[PDB]
Amino acid sequence: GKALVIVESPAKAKTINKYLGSDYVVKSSVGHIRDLPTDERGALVNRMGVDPWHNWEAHYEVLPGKEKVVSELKQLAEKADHIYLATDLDREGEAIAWHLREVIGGDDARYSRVVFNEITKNAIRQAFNKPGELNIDRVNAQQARRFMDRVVGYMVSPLLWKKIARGLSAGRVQSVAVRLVVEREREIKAFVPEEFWEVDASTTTPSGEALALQVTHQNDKPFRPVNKEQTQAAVSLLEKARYSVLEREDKPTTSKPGAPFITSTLQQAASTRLGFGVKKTMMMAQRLYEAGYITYMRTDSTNLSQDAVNMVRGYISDNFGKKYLPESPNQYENSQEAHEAIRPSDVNVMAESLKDMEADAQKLYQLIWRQFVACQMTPAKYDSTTLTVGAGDFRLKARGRILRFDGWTKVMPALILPAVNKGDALTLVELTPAQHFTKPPARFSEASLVKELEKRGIGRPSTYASIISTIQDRGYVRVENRRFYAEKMGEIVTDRLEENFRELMNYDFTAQMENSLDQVANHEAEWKAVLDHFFSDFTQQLDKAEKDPEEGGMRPNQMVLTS
Ligand SMILES: Cc1cn([C@H]2C[C@H](O)[C@@H](COP(=O)(O)O)O2)c(=O)[nH]c1=O
Ligand SMILES: Cc1cn([C@H]2C[C@H](O)[C@@H](COP(=O)(O)O)O2)c(=O)[nH]c1=O
Ligand SMILES: Cc1cn([C@H]2C[C@H](O)[C@@H](COP(=O)(O)O)O2)c(=O)[nH]c1=O
Repeated sequence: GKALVIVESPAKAKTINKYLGSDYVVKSSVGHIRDLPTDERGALVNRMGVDPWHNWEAHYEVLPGKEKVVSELKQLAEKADHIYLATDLDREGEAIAWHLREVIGGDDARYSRVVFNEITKNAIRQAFNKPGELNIDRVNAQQARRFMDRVVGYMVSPLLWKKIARGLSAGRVQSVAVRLVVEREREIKAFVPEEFWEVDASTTTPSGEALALQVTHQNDKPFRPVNKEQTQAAVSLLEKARYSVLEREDKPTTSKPGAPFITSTLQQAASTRLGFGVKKTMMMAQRLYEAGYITYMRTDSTNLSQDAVNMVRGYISDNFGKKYLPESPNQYENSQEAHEAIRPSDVNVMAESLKDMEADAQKLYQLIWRQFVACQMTPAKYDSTTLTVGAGDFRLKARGRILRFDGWTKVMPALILPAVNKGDALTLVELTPAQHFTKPPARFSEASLVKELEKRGIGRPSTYASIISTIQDRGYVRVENRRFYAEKMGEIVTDRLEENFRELMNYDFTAQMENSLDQVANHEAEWKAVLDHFFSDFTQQLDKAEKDPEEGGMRPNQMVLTS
């Protein structure tokens, strides 16, 4: 007579309830109900909860206090015809659905796995309209990841306690992430600032208009004196030279809006524009999502549904007008790549209209809403001017720009050279030398590290945040003034791992393991075979590391005296 639906949080249960008829009964497991504990060694296998030596047999256990929840689901599941696992759409979500089906038990046919990337009326109806089945491959991909992380963490760390210090930790991806910071910390430590000069000139057009120029070439070669003498010498020539205009290339340019956000880009924009850290951004993104205000916050897809594009184009026509609406929609699909960007669930809901959301949560929505609306508006137009000037053997230039049509920038908050013809004489009024110095590489920010992680194909929309968090409370790196700093212990452990766990620390291999995980999720590889391969390369590394250093083993945090 009735159906039972299960979600992972009360917040998600409340929102989805508003869209499910009387035939359905929503219930939230209130978190993960079951999971792992909080050549061979029964002692090690028990602590890990997985057995690399008996074809990866696992020992999952119902989490503390959640035993009341199981019974809550159990008895509830019997007074129902069908059971719907409406956990989030990601692999982690697929595995949580699995654990739910396992615990409650029952014929596999009593279960369905619904997928949706936003909690709205029409998204909920279609999700339960054409329900799906649990996908064991995605579940196996998720456990594969969980098993190798456990292996690395529980088997490397003990070597580190013995070789380096007690309490240390090792992380499959985390240690690779720390490597990037350590390398960046070193580049900076060895950087040598270099001196170079620049010369500016103030002139007067024939009218009397002021014109500022920068010296670009001398003898047709790029101008860049490296000291104080060279500049004065150049300055001394520029003082007697006759200045004249020799081209006014007036060219029309445009700026295009960015694509709708994906996990990584949201984090960077939120951090750079709103000063939000990765943890903060993802926690608020989640609440907006579970509140039904935005699409799933874990994605690497910039695709937008026809419906979403139709609703926003409508908003653009009504609120901005025809000159802001492109002829055809901007397209940034099918079987693969069938997800969506982070966009509001209803373009007609303004940040100021969010009910149960805090100030910064509304601000994040605004940033998301603006990016979304802008991505579907026309480009902005400018008329760029470039004045090249000649003076003796020198060449100087001045650039200028005038806005002609705001286009997409209209939905963003509210925010020029004189007239001269080729051949006009400019009067020199003043010359101004300026000394500068090459700066060192920028320090990673929480988000810009994720950015670097993404381009190296190391992270994953659903792991970036955890990766940033997990490497901070361990003494390897620290964030000071919102920037990363490598700690001495971070370098100590990093050099050790690169020396005795090369494959594990290699970027390409780490990015490759993500591909391998995708092949599992796509039934192109079998999770256990993939795990056996990983363990094989791992233990060979580990066995070598545990040996005395005189036999090539890991270096202890030594430093001995004359004796
Ligand atoms: C939890 C998790 C999710 N995902 C995601 C992001 C997307 O929502 C989806 C990709 O779809 P797929 O698993 O069918 O290939 O799963 C990963 O790729 N790795 C993970 O570890
Ligand atoms: C040091 C610092 C930088 N920022 C910046 C400067 C950049 O605009 C942005 C991150 O820059 P990045 O992508 O080059 O790493 O955030 C802050 O917002 N707060 C800070 O405390
Ligand atoms: C993408 C984009 C965002 N912004 C933003 C994001 C911030 O929410 C906003 C500054 O905050 P404000 O609107 O509250 O004054 O500016 C731009 O100014 N230009 C852009 O091109």
